[PDB]
Amino acid sequence: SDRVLQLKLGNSAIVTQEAANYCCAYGEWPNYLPDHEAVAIDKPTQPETATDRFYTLKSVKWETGSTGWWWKLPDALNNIGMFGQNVQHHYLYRSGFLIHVQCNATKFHQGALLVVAIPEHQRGAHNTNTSPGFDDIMKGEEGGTFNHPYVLDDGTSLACATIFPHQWINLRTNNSATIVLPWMNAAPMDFPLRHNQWTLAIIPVVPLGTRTTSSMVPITVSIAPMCCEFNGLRHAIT
Amino acid sequence: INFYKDSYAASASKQDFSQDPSKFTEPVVEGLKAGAPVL
Amino acid sequence: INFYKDSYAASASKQDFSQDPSKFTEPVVEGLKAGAPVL
Amino acid sequence: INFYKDSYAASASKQDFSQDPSKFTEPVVEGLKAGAPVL
Amino acid sequence: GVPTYLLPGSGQFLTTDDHSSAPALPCFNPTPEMHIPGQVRNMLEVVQVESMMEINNTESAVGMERLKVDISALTDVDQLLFNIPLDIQLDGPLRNTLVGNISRYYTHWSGSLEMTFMFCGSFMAAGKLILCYTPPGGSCPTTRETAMLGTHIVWDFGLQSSVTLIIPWISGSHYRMFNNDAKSTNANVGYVTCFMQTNLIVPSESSDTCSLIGFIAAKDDFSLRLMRDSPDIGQLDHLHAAEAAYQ
Amino acid sequence: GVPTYLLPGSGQFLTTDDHSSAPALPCFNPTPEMHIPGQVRNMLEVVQVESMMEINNTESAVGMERLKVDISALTDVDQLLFNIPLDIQLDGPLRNTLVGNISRYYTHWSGSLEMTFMFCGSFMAAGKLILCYTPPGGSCPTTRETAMLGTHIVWDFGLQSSVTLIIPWISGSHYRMFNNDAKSTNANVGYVTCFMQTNLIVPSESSDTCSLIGFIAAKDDFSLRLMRDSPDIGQLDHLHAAEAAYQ
Amino acid sequence: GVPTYLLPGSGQFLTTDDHSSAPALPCFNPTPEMHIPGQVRNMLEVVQVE
Amino acid sequence: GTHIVWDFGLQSSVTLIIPWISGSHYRMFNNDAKSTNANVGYVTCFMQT
Amino acid sequence: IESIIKTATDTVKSEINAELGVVPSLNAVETGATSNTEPEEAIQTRTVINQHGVSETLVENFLSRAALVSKRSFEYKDHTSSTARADKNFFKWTINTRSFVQLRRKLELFTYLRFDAEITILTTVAVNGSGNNTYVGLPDLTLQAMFVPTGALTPEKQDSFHWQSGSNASVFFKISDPPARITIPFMCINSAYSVFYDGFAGFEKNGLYGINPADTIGNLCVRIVNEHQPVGFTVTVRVYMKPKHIKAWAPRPPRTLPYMSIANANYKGKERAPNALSAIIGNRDSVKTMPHNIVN
Amino acid sequence: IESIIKTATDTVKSEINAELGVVPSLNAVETGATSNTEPEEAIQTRTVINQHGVSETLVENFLSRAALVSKRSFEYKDHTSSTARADKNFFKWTINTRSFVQLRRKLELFTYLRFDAEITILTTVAVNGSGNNTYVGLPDLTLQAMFVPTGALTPEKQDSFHWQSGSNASVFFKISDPPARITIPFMCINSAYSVFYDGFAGFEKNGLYGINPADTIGNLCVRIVNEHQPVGFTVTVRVYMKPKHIKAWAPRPPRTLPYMSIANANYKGKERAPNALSAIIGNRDSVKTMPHNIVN
Repeated sequence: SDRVLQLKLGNSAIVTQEAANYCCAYGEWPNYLPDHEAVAIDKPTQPETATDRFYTLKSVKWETGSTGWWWKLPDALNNIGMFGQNVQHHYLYRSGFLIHVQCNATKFHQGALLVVAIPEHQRGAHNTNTSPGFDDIMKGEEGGTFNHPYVLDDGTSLACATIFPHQWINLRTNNSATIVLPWMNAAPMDFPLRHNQWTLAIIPVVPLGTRTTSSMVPITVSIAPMCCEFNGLRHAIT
Repeated sequence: INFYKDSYAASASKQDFSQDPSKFTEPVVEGLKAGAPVL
Repeated sequence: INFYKDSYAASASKQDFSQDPSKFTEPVVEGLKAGAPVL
Repeated sequence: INFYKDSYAASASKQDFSQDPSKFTEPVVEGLKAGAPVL
Repeated sequence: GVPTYLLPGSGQFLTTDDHSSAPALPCFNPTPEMHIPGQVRNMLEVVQVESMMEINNTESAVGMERLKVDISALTDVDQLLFNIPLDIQLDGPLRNTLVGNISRYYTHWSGSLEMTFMFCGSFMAAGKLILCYTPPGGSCPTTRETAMLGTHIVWDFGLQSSVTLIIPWISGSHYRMFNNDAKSTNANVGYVTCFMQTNLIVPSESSDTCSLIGFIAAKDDFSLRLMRDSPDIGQLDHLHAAEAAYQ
Repeated sequence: GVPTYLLPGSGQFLTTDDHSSAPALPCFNPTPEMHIPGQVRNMLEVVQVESMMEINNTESAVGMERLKVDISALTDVDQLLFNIPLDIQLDGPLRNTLVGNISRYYTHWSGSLEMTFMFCGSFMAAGKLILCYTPPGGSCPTTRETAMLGTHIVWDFGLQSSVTLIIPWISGSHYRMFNNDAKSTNANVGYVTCFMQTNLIVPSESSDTCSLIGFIAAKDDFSLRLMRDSPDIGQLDHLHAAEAAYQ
Repeated sequence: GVPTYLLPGSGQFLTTDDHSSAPALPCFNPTPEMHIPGQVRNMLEVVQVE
Repeated sequence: GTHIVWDFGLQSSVTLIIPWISGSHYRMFNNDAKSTNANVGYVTCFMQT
Repeated sequence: IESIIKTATDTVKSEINAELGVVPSLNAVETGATSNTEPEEAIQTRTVINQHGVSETLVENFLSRAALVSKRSFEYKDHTSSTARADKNFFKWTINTRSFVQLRRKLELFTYLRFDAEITILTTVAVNGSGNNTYVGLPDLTLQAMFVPTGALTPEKQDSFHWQSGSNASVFFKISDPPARITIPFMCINSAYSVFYDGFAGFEKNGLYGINPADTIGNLCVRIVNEHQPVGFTVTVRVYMKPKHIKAWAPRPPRTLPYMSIANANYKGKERAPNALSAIIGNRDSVKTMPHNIVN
Repeated sequence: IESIIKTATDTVKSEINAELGVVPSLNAVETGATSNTEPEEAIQTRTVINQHGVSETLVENFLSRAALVSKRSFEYKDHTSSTARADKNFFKWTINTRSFVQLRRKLELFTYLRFDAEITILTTVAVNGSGNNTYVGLPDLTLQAMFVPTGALTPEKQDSFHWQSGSNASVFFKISDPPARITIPFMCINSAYSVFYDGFAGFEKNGLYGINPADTIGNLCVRIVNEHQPVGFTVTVRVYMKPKHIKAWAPRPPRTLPYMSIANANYKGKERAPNALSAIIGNRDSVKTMPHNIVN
């Protein structure tokens, strides 16, 4: 019942037979911007199925010495499909997300991944007074890896990261995690190329281990923008 | 005592006892019934 | 709080929200209908 | 005059004239009738 | 008496305070009010009046010449004529206008603007222009095919000599801030560009160069916050005859 | 006028006072409120969220390794696996948690706690543990036969991968105090211990060592009093670029 | 504002005065009262004990 | 394009629907496989993990 | 039309328009009217409920801020050997709002103004330099500020009998006290002050142009009541004025070139742009040059 | 579920449970939910009427405490020979809540904050050392604190005309007075301050990371109004900020490693535990070692 789940958005569908419920961030569901909160007066474009669909990123390899991975939204999707085109052709963007993380193994494997969505994950640099640069933050589709996951790369604690919307992938229990993110920002809309509302982090708290024959164990991320809308149409930046 | 004309000049407001911890403790679509297995 | 006997001693009066911008924006004898040509 | 928001900030309370000296003067299970021998 | 205690801030002089104060002239009867035309009760009434833009803010343009833009016949199609920067905070063509001057007394602004262009060529002069507002994020368009993708109006010269391009309030935040960083995401508004749509075509006896006058105003969705000393005026010494007031 | 007299405390600046004060920006209109997810109105909402315990706070455990406890198959019965100290005031496995971090801003605390343990071994791994809370007064139990006399839960590994041990509020006084004397009768809460109930049994192809992750949270009977400066942060000098704010 | 004037005795600290004063710990919740035997409310109760 | 992510499990089979997406009411079974009235697209399968 | 406006206007959603004979984007500047083109008629808009307040741009809030109008420093000492022009423990000031440019420009944004003036007097003291080469302390002096109407008799010395102030309003205040404050009513003989006056205030032809004495609030005579100490001090008095209960008429183009004198609107301009006589706005390379172009 | 909570919850007595198919002590951490196991389901409890209040942990009470945000010491003297970098009888401070770690950490417990800021200014003065080798007394100076919005023109000297403050809010206060106090409203262009900002505030790629100027309250320019005395003094100004009318969103893991800079969240950690990069909690000998074991 709570272990099987089908997600269908646009022309895309995902089925999992080993889910563990799914998390709605702060008990909220994505929605379009209402008139009593709107600021931009131009009529927005709402592509619906053209942009509200699952985009699958490149898989990463779960290794013994893996420290963790992160992707920043909407930066990771800003050059992908019709969502990327609408982002490039518009000054203002607004949407939620539906994140589905996939990682399967055998019943002889062990391991635990914390899959956490951090709002405004302002990263810090290690052992220097210089702030992180543009290239350190904006990794796009490929994402980045945690330098010090123990402190979430920002001087805080990984132990308290459960205060953020999150799930676990415990290999003996489940093979996927699902998180629904509403619009999370101080402003009703934002310039998608210079600010990231959310950061998806996957951290191997319990390392992958087995004594059976070793196989490549990938982790795959599928993200579906939800209730997309764009304002301020102009020429493409790209 | 607030004789100022701007409402933001007023003293602190310490009377909002409303809470909703479930938005952080149980942010799941399917509520978990007490006693029954979660999965 | 104004215990003075002269009314001009009172604090500022910041409650006059009435406007008539047309006396500067449209000071013409014939009003201009929206959409229709002016001349 | 107490404009503070915490009740413990108030002035002293000197209006509690209730007494029960018998809890110290006659803490016996059997009350002693006046005039009659105690034992 | 009443027991009291003084709070922090007692005795201070705050220039923006609002209290009653002792009348120095008791029983004074001020002159009776008489109706005077042109009463103004909110400065937003003033910014809704359009005033001339100084688009031609270049060397070799002296005085009144800076208030008009000269257009001539061209032999290449889709040519750029001029552009106008966005910031009503920094120095530029919008600075010395009613809206700009009043807004520079404040720090935060919101709402839509309107730019009205009047063609001042001869009656026999004909032509079509395209006026484009480009929301921020990229470089100012230099070609018509790029600029026309943004908000735009195609203007045909005729009996109605003036056209209006609305710069709608398109912002991520409720307000933009009049800060000194023109490239900040909380300040930049975009660009305005003007291109030939067809050409300026005049007969032999008409002037071969015709002038446009640009005006800017705020709409009634415009608002301002956080008053501040205007950077448009200042002094480094006492003015002449100021000392004579003490003699 | 009104006759008055100043009380003691007049003119003082108390950092915890609550009074109105002069608005520096009259007629300022703040930005309209907009719904934002995740509003928090009482810090007790935060402490009810479970966070990872640092049970493996030992040398040779670096970073994330301190957040998990490794369990292996044993050849002796009823063996002790680990123990957890009580004080959410002193440094320990409970210190760097949501409940611990928030509570260390206060001095008095009351209410029940919950410790949830998640088994992170393979599916084929099986085993039973016993988790015991011992109310204070004596030494921490070192044998199962002693620890099982206190509050305890016997946990069987299975489809439900996590178990919860409730540390009920068992105290002589209404509150315990976050003092520096860990052995004080007003501070000590007891001990938590974990013993093998049967054994950790895995097949050959499964990993022979399996990890547990421990979490702690406060129940809704939890409360805090007497706010104080947190000992978890401090500075001996100005931070970098703090001087630049004055340039 | 209100016109006022200070009386003699303003600013003095009288050890037997009775006024409210600023709470140093806002929103503090004292421990609930519990019945305790032997409450005394007037010292004259004590002097009646031989 | 249109896709389904399939997780192996107790339900051993998955279904991918190829919906009728055509400019015309019918496609024709002609010998020109690259004709605009015949081509339907492609089906591909990739490793997800 | 006259109406009560408390917030910025809302936006209504709009659709495609292809109507013959309707051109809302076209206007006629020649009539002198501002274009009435609405955003709904220029582009396709959405519905926006605008809650932005307009109270901070009220004329009252715009002008009712205490601004410095006078600053006078003078020596508090024995002035037996002082020159004639020196302020001998007292000074006189003809009240005017034209000496400090911020308040002056704000007031000159309007043609006519009617308001009462809240006056705040702030005093500071320092031990004199070039006299004694030592610091001993600052006295808590008592000062007297007397309002003398324009043209009337003003005191000629610190201990002049004119300071008896039988009818003139006088305020006595200490340096240790909070700054003194009094409200002067709207005292013009007309219904409003003339911020600008295109005329001569005399029946002959030698009068001052642009100066109407009916708009001069009056004269402030400020003295130190205390007799001089054996050592000298420097006393600085600052007078701040805040208009209130304000009515304003006929807004005007703002001042652009720097002010030259308090007695007229004479102009010279800066040497080069910005705010030069031949160029108010700073120059750019050409009309096709974007000064702060975003280049990535 | 949303509800009004004024006290800690009560406990109900519970009996023996031996029910098949009911395991309240078992949970599934993987779902991300916190365990819902109640004490009644884990042990046999009694009935307890809990009267413990929860008001002191209200976010308003948690944050509405005056905390030091700025401390600046400068020389009050004749600065003719003073260097360029010295504060010549005045200073400027870009307002920020990141210089003092207690308030900074408390604020950074949240992602978004909306509040008004009560500002209290406390001034102290001392006679200068290394100047005169004597004590004469402390003057009761008058200071001016002017609020200048972020990026706007700030005074360049003590007697600069910018201090006329035609429109900027200015407060004049004496050292002998109680500390000055003013409330600054919530002035963000957004509906809430961004305590953390994962982005760049410029349209080019050279902007500052994590620094949104829309969250900068403004600039405080503080000067001594009095002209300098023949001797020098050291004046220290402390600015305290107290949030009020607070709304908070998205709580965050508390800062553990020591702060490094006010401009970023860079971390180094202590040399060894506690609060080291590799070890936050202080070490014990083993997981079986009880640090403060009671031994009798």
